[PDB]
Amino acid sequence: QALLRILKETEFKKIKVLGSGAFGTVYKGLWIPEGEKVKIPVAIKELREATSPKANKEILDEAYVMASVDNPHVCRLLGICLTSTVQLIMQLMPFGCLLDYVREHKDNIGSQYLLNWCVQIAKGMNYLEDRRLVHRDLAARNVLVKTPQHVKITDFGLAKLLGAEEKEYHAEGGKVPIKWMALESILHRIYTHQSDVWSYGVTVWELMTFGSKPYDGIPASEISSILEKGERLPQPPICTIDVYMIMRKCWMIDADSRPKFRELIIEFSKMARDPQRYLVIQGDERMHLPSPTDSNFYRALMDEEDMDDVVDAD
Amino acid sequence: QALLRILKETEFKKIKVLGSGAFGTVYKGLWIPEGEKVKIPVAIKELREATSPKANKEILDEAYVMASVDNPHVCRLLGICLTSTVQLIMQLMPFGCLLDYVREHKDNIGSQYLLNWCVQIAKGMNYLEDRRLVHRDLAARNVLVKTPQHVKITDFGLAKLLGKVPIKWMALESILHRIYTHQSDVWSYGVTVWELMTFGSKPYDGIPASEISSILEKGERLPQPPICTIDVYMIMRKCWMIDADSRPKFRELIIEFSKMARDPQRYLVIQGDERMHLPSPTDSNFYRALMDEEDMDDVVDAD
Ligand SMILES: *CCC(=O)Nc1ccc(OC)c(Nc2cc(-c3[nH]c(CCCO)nc3-c3ccc(F)cc3)ccn2)c1
Ligand SMILES: *CCC(=O)Nc1ccc(OC)c(Nc2cc(-c3[nH]c(CCCO)nc3-c3ccc(F)cc3)ccn2)c1
Ligand SMILES: [Cl-]
Ligand SMILES: [Cl-]
Repeated sequence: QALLRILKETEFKKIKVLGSGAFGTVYKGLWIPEGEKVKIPVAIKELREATSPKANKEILDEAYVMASVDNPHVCRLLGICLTSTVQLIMQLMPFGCLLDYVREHKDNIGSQYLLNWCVQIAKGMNYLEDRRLVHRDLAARNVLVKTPQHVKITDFGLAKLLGAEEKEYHAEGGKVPIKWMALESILHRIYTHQSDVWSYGVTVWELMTFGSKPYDGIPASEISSILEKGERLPQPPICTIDVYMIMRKCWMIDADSRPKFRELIIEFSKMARDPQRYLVIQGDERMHLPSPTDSNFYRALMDEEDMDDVVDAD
Repeated sequence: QALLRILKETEFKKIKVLGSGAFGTVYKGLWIPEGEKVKIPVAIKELREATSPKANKEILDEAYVMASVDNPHVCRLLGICLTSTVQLIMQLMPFGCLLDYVREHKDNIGSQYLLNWCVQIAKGMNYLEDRRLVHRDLAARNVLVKTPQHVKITDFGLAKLLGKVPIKWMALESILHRIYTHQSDVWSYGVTVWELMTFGSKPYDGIPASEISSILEKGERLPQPPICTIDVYMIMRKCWMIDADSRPKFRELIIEFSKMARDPQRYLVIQGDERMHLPSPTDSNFYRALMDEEDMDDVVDAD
């Protein structure tokens, strides 16, 4: 399986730490091809230890699946280093993750960017469902910005790889994303494509609120209770009722009543052709998608892979 | 049209000098998109102050042409900054130019890399000929290494834009009459191949440029490289025929070097060649996904 490069400790080095999450620590790194004089920037995540003593062969098998994804909106695992720690290597995304991007660019994001991001996340998740892969940790922090016009899903399958100890599902601010999880996942560890759809709804809510924390101030131990009582995330100020109803449909108790990712692609694509009808943002008229000139420059410089055209307004 | 972005001085910064040529100084630069927090590496060439400056409308017209090339083996001009100086911006090639690459790798380059580089250069030049574009300064220094498996021609059209003269790469008719054609580009292709097969030797070492037209008229040519079978050397000699129309075509050079690339050790005799193969599919997939995602024809591999 030539899609996963087995790297030795000697051919790459971790430099600047970029962040930390439930799954490990992310570094900006340099790959030094053997026999060459160049240093190639990469992203390295040094994983925390799985909650099970699984063979390196099982770790490699699951890494091969992560290296097999071929879709413009899913990040492909490129390499792995199995020494004392498991280190994953992929292409460096210099714009960061979408959660931090929307927080940092709050007052300058228009409806066309927001709706296209929802389309692209749904396209990537639809591909994962087609591959019979459940993400288990879809969130705005796990959507990466290759360019502001091109986002890609990362960290799929890591939850099942590393697992989580049972106490973390009852702790505060722990490793378990309780506030993104479907009720059936909280209560019974049930993870399906339809529970991914629930997390997609929370992810869209993150984007439409420009990075607000869902259920902020509500203890994680009481999330399952308030969900059972019918409480849900509030309507973001910029969202029309059409957009808010889609999010609410993603959080229905009956998993089979939730939308499908293929349906979400179509609906958000429709709204992207009339963006100001579905999101109300002030000064939206000067927050257009890039001109063809800037798009050509963007692509040739740092994003040469094939991708569907962004959905523009009619 | 929309293929050439006009940049402001404030949105990019030169950080490192990478090299210099007859036309100007090359910098590693950082592009800083307005409103963003990222710094994107780019290559910047600041052109030197010409003695017969061109009009700004003329400069932009040629920059649009340079920005219109769409081929995996020709570098596309991406941006320009037109102030007191002309600055050209394109994607940064971190492996450098092919001339310095083959010199630094003098002792580890295998026959399969050398022959494929000849294939790829011929593919890029054939595209330029398809576009009715004459390069005028093809040389190993003007071939850039995006990956060791993927080289691209740069600096086409700069010679005409700026009106220092690479006599030892030029066809005789270009030396005598300043005639530049696709067939004179073929002559420079022959010298470029000689550079690669000698691992970056200087052509006509010890002969002053003022004497080159004289020795060419006497029938003297660059010698057979030690690693080249006569099959490869005969192609080079055909590129240096006095009659431009008897020289090979770039389309023909693609086919011949591709043919040799399928049995590389038959056509280049290199010491230790039984070690330096092309990357495995694993290593090639890793290279492309990391830094070379553009569409390209696959390498010609030995069968
Ligand atoms: C908000 C989370 C984040 O990743 N921020 C961020 C700041 C600066 C960056 O470069 C200047 C990047 N680039 C990047 C990140 C990742 C990545 N992000 C995560 C989530 C962390 C917390 O949610 N995980 C990864 C990752 C890294 C390496 C792998 F092999 C697999 C997954 C990937 C690529 N580029 C991001
Ligand atoms: C052989 C000369 C050379 O360019 N060496 C080299 C050393 C280090 C590098 O990056 C670490 C690069 N990258 C690169 C170079 C160029 C480029 N090279 C030339 C010719 C120099 C002598 O002929 N001209 C350019 C150039 C730059 C910007 C433009 F708009 C047009 C042409 C381009 C991209 N990356 C090279
Ligand atoms: Cl993480
Ligand atoms: Cl130059």
